[PDB]
Amino acid sequence: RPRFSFSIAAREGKARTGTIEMKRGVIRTPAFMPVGTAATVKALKPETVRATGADIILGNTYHLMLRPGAERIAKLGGLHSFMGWDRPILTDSGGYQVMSLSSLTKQSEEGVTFKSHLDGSRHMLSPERSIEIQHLLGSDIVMAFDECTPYPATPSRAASSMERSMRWAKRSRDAFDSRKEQAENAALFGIQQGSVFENLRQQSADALAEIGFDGYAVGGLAVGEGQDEMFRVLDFSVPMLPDDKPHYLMGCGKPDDIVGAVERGIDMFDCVNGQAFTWDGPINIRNARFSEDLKPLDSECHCAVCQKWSRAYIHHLIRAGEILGAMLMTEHNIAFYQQLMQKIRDSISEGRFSQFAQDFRARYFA
Amino acid sequence: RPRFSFSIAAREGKARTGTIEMKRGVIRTPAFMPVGTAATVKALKPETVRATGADIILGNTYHLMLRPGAERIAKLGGLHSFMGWDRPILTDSGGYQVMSLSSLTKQSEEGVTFKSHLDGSRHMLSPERSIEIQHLLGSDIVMAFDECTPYPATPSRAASSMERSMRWAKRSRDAFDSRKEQAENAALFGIQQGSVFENLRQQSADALAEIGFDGYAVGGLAVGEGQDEMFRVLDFSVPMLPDDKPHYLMGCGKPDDIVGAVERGIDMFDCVNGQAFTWDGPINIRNARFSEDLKPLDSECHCAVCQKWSRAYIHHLIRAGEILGAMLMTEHNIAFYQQLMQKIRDSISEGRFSQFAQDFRARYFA
Ligand SMILES: [Zn+2]
Ligand SMILES: [Zn+2]
Repeated sequence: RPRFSFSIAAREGKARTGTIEMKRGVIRTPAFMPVGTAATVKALKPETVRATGADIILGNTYHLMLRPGAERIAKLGGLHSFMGWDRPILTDSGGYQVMSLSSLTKQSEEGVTFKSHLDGSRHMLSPERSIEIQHLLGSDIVMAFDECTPYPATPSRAASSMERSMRWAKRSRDAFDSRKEQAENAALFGIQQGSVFENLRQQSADALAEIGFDGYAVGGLAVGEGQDEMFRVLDFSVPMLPDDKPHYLMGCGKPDDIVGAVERGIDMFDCVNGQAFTWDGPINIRNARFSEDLKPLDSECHCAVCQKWSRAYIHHLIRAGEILGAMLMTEHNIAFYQQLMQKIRDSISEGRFSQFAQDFRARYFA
Repeated sequence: RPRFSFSIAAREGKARTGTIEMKRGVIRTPAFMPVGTAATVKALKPETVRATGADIILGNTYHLMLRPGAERIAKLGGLHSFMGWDRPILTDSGGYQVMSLSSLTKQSEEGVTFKSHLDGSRHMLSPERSIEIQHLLGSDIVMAFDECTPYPATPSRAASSMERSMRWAKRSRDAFDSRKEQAENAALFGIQQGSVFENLRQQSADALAEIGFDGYAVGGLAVGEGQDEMFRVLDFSVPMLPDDKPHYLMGCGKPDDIVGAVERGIDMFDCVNGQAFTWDGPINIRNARFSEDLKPLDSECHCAVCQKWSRAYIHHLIRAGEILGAMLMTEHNIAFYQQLMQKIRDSISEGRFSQFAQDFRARYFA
């Protein structure tokens, strides 16, 4: 396999389906990436993550650099070996979690210094150091380091952070390229910023395309703006990105967010305890109504959890705070997301995705 | 298969190896039973419990009667169906945990009333109600309901509790026998009491043998007396029990407790977070010395955890409080216990168990 090859096999409207080929495996798109925080997808062995249908997982750099440490992971053979996942891993830059989880943060044009939320130890991230950490982890898809824009943001502040992010995108590009082993074996994605402002989104897309990346993320969304606004911004933002590269929407999308985002040209998603997804909408398994319900979590789901255990049992486990409850809920939910992606891929391939989206929504929100 | 058939295939000294055949499966002896508390063996799917080599698990009645409730479990099809374990289950009587976990406990000749430690709700257990609850769960091996003797106990109080326990053993026997479905499909074990006193142990063994049970537990040990005293009591107590029925030592035994107990004629064991068992003794995986240790938990262990992950990774997970850490530690530890039992069974079958016990101890305590 090549370092990186994105191929589009079929299209419907703005939606696309295809594959990303990388050295460690093929990723089917549109893709959902389960999130591994501190070198683990919560409550699941990697084999179970794979069994749900995942082709790639996300690793959170911020958590990894704190524990067990990036240099330590490299000494131990890299993240894949450490956690036992041998397929592609996309690593985030660490920037967002520094902003949201760390303390005593000090921002500058060079980067950010901060104190750990775990031990109060002092740490640093810059475009160069973020790219280096992602190299030390052995990441397959590296994210450029940027400066996030809070929602809501004034036009001036959104412009300032977008402009800094684009300067940092060039620094990320250059750091990645100067490291031969990384440049030859991994891919680098840039992140579009600009808040909800069309002109800033356009400037950001232009800057990123001029630098050139293997893929393009839409950053700065899923941060409190709501689905209507997110969809409105995606409507104008995604067409600004190069068509022939993957488009990655960063941040937890509910099933309905994913469907609408695919309708708007997004190819990749991520999303990190009593809520269970079903085709008739989410249920909270803690609800007393499930205490004697012998049906599986979802009536159609092909996951191992739905083949073997009842709502009543999972209700009991979750109410009791049992570890197996978290294990079963997480496996089902990730499996549900993967089945959603498969239905999306198949419907685009068959030119009936618009109908699928309508049918999905009618039932999910009935 | 029969309701119950214990066959002894080989012997060495007081040690025995053989099988218990029951309707739901064959149990190889000496046997280790992983413990399921509130209808789950902590952090493990039943398939994983089976994969470690377990033939039978223990279910804790006290926890089950509180949550989700015995009648509820029966309505839902029984414990096996509820939790997804289709092989034999031995249920305890609930008595010990009432004494150790419940509040506002009131004891009498009829039984015990108590308040839940979870919700403060009022509950009752008697020989009759305990046997009924075990029936509602669908238990394969039912334990007689007894009155535990604290350690240390005066000769008078040990005698009183032993005598009451024997009266309750007869009541348990009669309750079990009067329920046709239970009598025909399950087995009933009696529990020897008498604290550390040889004469009381003898009276208890005689009373139990006169009533007649399918198996005999040594109760009242592993409660603070220490291994030397436990072994001393087993030395005289086990020979008092009928030779041709299984002998069950109740309560957590470390690997060395199990080896010594088998040397003294015990056939069955149970035992319910950073401690990992190895053939060179236990290690605490939290210790900083393991942070960069790429070796598996144990160098010989054939478990899936030791095939796939390092001490360094498990150290990280446990220090981070990650659920996967508990999952991996528990699978390895139960698998270690099962490998211990297999080595015990094979060595008795080959007439080299005494040598095995010596070799095991020399290395485990080196
Ligand atoms: Zn499912
Ligand atoms: Zn192991």
